[PDB]
Amino acid sequence: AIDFNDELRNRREKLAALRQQGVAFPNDFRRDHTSDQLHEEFDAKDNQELESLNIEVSVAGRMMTRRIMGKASFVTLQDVGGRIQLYVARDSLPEGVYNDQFKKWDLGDIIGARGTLFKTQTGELSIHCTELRLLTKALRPLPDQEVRYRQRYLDLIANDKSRQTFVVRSKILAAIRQFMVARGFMEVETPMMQVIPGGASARPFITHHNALDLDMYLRIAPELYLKRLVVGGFERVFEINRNFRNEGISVRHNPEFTMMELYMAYADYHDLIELTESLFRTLAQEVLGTTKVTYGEHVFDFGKPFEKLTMREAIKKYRPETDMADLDNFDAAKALAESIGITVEKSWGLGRIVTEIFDEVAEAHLIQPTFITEYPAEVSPLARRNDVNPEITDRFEFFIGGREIGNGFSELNDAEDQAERFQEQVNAKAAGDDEAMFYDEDYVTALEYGLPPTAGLGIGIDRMIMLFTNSHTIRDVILFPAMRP
Amino acid sequence: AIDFNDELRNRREKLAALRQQGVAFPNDFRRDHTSDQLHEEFDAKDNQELESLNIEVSVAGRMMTRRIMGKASFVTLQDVGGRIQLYVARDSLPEGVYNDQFKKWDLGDIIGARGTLFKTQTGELSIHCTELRLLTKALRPLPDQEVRYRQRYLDLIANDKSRQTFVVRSKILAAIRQFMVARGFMEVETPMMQVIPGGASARPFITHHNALDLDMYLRIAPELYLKRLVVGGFERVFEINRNFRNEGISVRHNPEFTMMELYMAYADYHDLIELTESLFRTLAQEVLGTTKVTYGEHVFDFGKPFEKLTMREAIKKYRPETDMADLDNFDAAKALAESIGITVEKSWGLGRIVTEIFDEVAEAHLIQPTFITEYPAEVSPLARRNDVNPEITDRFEFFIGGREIGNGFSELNDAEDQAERFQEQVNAKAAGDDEAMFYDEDYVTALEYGLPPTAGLGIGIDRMIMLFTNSHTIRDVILFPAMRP
Ligand SMILES: NCCCC[C@H](N)C(=O)OP(=O)(O)OC[C@H]1O[C@@H](n2cnc3c(N)ncnc32)[C@H](O)[C@@H]1O
Ligand SMILES: NCCCC[C@H](N)C(=O)OP(=O)(O)OC[C@H]1O[C@@H](n2cnc3c(N)ncnc32)[C@H](O)[C@@H]1O
Ligand SMILES: [Mg+2]
Ligand SMILES: [Mg+2]
Ligand SMILES: [Mg+2]
Ligand SMILES: [Mg+2]
Repeated sequence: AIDFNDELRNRREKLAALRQQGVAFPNDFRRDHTSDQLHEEFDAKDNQELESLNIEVSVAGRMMTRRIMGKASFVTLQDVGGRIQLYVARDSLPEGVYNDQFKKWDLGDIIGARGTLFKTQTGELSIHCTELRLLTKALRPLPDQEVRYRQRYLDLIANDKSRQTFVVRSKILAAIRQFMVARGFMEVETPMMQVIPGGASARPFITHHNALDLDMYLRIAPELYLKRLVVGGFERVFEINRNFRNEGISVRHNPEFTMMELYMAYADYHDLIELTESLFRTLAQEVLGTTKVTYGEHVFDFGKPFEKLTMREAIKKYRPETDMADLDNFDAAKALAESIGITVEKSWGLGRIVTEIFDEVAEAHLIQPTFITEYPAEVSPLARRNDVNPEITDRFEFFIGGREIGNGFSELNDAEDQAERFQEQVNAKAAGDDEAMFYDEDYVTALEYGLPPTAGLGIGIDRMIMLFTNSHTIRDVILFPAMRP
Repeated sequence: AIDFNDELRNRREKLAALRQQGVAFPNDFRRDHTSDQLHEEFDAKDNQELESLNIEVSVAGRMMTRRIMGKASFVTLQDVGGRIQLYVARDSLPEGVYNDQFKKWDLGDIIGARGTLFKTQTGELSIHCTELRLLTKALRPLPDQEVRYRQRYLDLIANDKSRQTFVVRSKILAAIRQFMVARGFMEVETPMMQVIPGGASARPFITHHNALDLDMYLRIAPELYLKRLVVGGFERVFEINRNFRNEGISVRHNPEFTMMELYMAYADYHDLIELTESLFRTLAQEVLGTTKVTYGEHVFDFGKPFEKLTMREAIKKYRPETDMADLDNFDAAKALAESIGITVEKSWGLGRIVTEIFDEVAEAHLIQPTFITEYPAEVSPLARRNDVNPEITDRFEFFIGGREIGNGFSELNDAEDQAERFQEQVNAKAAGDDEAMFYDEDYVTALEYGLPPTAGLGIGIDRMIMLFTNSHTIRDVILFPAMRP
């Protein structure tokens, strides 16, 4: 109870003393190795080899553990690469350092050491220090379960599993880029501030540009800009960045999240299906070392094709007692939708009701990688219309672990059609749909100049990261998740 | 005048006819080569070689030019890789395609072709088409000078110099990542929505999260979060992404811009100076093929060290008649500052006035790569204090072409100091400074756990891109610059 305040007081007092000696917070010590480097290169060498090699190195990091055994101590130093042992002895360090300094430091203190590599009796790689310094005094001792999110640095200091998750996140993003670039895609940066937000259906965040006394929105999706670039000739473009949606936080939703949108001209959604499957197989193989990924109580084989069902097949499969004819009648569908708990809004049409039914009925059940095709036109204002059935579009979404991971389709490059669909979206917003799209005249204009047949795909990067790190909340894969005040 | 409307009407009529024949906008044609690929691989081969090689390829792109010479025509097809010639002959294509289709198409129309490679009499690489299709009908004919920005797709279709600039932008970003990763830096993604914006001095954009009924700000800088990660153990982190500042548009300012922030523990600003110099030399060499870069009427030698001056030396050098003692007296400095047109705000202190003087006096003159050191503490709330002179911090900024390209310093890891500086910033905001920082208690807390000595650097990526593409307005290096309504 009070022992914590004694720790705080003790640290402030030790700092006070440092301040009296000179500059309390230096910036002079330089290391030449991180723990991981030392282990990779020297773990396989026995004390004999290391003795003759007589290799001196310099490291720096947090003092995680310290066992003072008189004239000698053993310390665990933790740096960006992991942990390495330090052998701190009174007679190995400059006169007085051991007793007048080292013993006065505290766990959590950032220290720097220079010494010779050797292996302990236990066979561990250790550094027999010849120099040791206190670089940063930690004023607080080393660390609900929401603390991990409110103070992610504490979580990173304490849990190696958490660190590994974020390190893997970086590996995945770098691997996606390498994968995309390998396919001739060029990464671009489109606006995140837009006067007319679009490219998706979501409530946007609105802000105001004082200089132009202009109200603007954080983008909910870069889609409309990326397709403008395809019209401009950048036929293989992709963007991996934030998108913002003024919607509530959840185990799969963060107000700001990372999405990858990619567009390749002269391709349709089938090409995107192949790309998605190869992307996941590549990432699993590349990042995890295997195509079979364990997630919760499941195992996803990214080495086998994703399952593929039309939206209706998924509805029928997960609610077998459904009279499929009900999805063809607005009243029947509205009734069905309502019977299962969906509040049917005045603005919704049959296509929207059917999609909502699909959401309620099947989504949570798509545990194994699944592609859901034949999305109704009503809910796909930017998707190419299907040649045989105008009421649906050449669009799909894919799910893994019961969550939507991506959304892709053959793009709508029919300007007149696009204009009309934007009008419907405007009507819908007038009819109450707060997520309906804004009319984007310049976008239509761009299509009038000619957009090559194209296939676009958006993938929720955070959700994707969850599947590769066995995380069951988006909060575990975003360094600083949105937290409630 | 009316000729444009005749073009529009003609295109709509041709489309109408396509609609009558079936699906006007297909998505079926697939290419296997882009123009650049064909040129790289076959430009060096004469018609003899190509004849015997009898290589068939498929391309797709915009019909830029068409010369109908009776039973044969010559077309310039432009795709993501550039341009390639098409030899379109009546008897080389399926019956009727040439006359009933090809001749009816219009420049700007997206077409696809499949044919054998050969070289024209002029020695140009061309494709003797055997199949040719209209993929997308262009309803508008091929394209103030602000149009390039309002309809960047038109600019990209029309000007290859503009395309090359953006292609180079992508190359530069990819090269920065490769450079950073080569140095063990890990790329992270920190929030772009923050309840307490910080890390810089700027008027932020504010928005509202309905779900949490919480007012939030678009980040002006990720600095405070990146340093939290360093405390957490990610000792070499960097982020390259948007930052938003509610400030006016300029030839060097966009409300949203790309900045790279990097932090490496156990390093000081001198280490950042080396990193910056190597980064520019590497990028020039790597991306431009030479370390000497032509920019406007100048040539920057990124193969030679940047010039380095303290802020005062730059002031003295560019306003030689300045009595340097004036910078040591608030009243004298205020007078000096005002005498040169700077409106000195009530909140400003000596350090701020001196910095403003430097800005007015020297900034525009730093044409050749220059590092400006010794920034006053008052204007550097997050920078490590200098050991000898507490009134200045171990901070620098670097300029090229008379514009600030980067800002870096040894980081302030003295929690108590940081808290006090935040208080001063709060006082300043209370005294009228609309750009002063907010107090960030959690940030201070993070520092209390111990931030290793660190050196951080922020570089304006867009401004950097300008120097490598001879662009003289930021508007030329951002695909969709903020435009006035
Ligand atoms: N032209 C083809 C379509 C391209 C993508 C489309 N413009 C688009 O925006 O498509 P959406 O489906 O809107 O979103 C894409 C994916 O983003 C994830 N996602 C969406 N909201 C999210 C949130 N709040 N938190 C975390 N992740 C979230 C999902 O994986 C989604 O599939
Ligand atoms: N701890 C070390 C400091 C790290 C960087 C610091 N947090 C930072 O934010 O530092 P600033 O200096 O605020 O901005 C960095 C660079 O951004 C560019 N810039 C700033 N505003 C811009 C605008 N409106 N348009 C385009 N570019 C702009 C500049 O190159 C600047 O140097
Ligand atoms: Mg959603
Ligand atoms: Mg969706
Ligand atoms: Mg500025
Ligand atoms: Mg600055």
